[PDB]
Amino acid sequence: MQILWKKYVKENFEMNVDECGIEQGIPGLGYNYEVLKNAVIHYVTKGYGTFKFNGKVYNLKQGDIFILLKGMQVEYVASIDDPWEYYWIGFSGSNANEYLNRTSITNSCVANCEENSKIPQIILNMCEISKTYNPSRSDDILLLKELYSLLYALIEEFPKPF
Amino acid sequence: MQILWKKYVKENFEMNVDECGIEQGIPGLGYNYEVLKNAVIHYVTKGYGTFKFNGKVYNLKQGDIFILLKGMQVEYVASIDDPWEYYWIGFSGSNANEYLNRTSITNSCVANCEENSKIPQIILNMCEISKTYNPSRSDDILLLKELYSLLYALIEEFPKPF
Ligand SMILES: OC[C@H]1O[C@@H](O[C@@H]2[C@@H](CO)O[C@](O)(CO)[C@H]2O)[C@H](O)[C@@H](O)[C@H]1O
Ligand SMILES: OC[C@H]1O[C@@H](O[C@@H]2[C@@H](CO)O[C@](O)(CO)[C@H]2O)[C@H](O)[C@@H](O)[C@H]1O
Repeated sequence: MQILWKKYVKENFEMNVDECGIEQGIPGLGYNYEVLKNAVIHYVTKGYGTFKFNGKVYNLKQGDIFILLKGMQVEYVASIDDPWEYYWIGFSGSNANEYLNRTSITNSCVANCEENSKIPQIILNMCEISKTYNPSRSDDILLLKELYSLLYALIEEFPKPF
Repeated sequence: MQILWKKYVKENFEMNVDECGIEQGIPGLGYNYEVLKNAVIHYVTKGYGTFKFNGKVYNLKQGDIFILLKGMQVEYVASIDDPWEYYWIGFSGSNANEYLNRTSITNSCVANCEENSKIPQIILNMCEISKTYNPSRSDDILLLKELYSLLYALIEEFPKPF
């Protein structure tokens, strides 16, 4: 089951944080579905698992990212021996979708974070904020700041040629 | 004229950077008008000047901020002896206006930045980006990130009671 699964209302249409999650996988179990949500970025924090999309089978580990986009038919399953933990951010909006088309990550939907990547700290920080989300303390502003930082970081580290 | 006056298109309606500017005042000169723009925050980087609004006359210096909001009848004039330089960010959107109403700044429209304030480096950084604005290098994402940071910093340092 899920250590964290915060679902937010879809009140913004340029940029919206839809949900933030942490899941420790159960060995040999996962998910097989057509993605309904706009976009969901997963960061693998430990263990191993497999991501299956368009006939390709990726063996992923700590440091790896995979992104689910609306309409993708996907399967992602924790390793029997050493099941992954992943953090995820679900997001949407017209700006979000324009910025995703500026990164090479949306071609294969998988990447590996370099040693000094800014992406892991942003995703971990959004999940931390989500645990005690308080809009009256302006956590809503902070999550949006962090989502703009995340998409900037994806384009910096995984650019499409100009 | 102005050291910098970058005007942006109004493409976003939840959160939008309208313009960024730097102006070195000429002694005893400035502006007297009804504000048409949504919101414009000014940060005084050098010198002295006066801000007149709603019968009150404020003598401002380095560290001070004043905010122009749509419909305010205002006058702001550089000191005869030591004329101010100010940096300004013009912004708009439904989210921007909701966040401004979580700050105590929007009644008097004047404040002083504390020694450790995060506000000065955000405003200076937005103006620096504006000098060589390149959307193809995703400067548009970075300006929006910085505007969310600015509004978060205003609420943190100038909160309305909860
Ligand atoms: O959205 C990311 C999360 O997705 C969860 O899987 C859900 C599946 C089956 O329960 O059905 C959806 O609701 C379809 O939208 C999915 O969100 C995973 O269990 C999470 O681990 C996480 O990947
Ligand atoms: O918006 C902030 C800037 O305002 C400029 O003043 C302009 C006056 C000119 O009388 O008319 C407007 O266009 C009406 O919206 C103003 O923007 C100042 O010259 C700048 O220094 C800056 O404060």
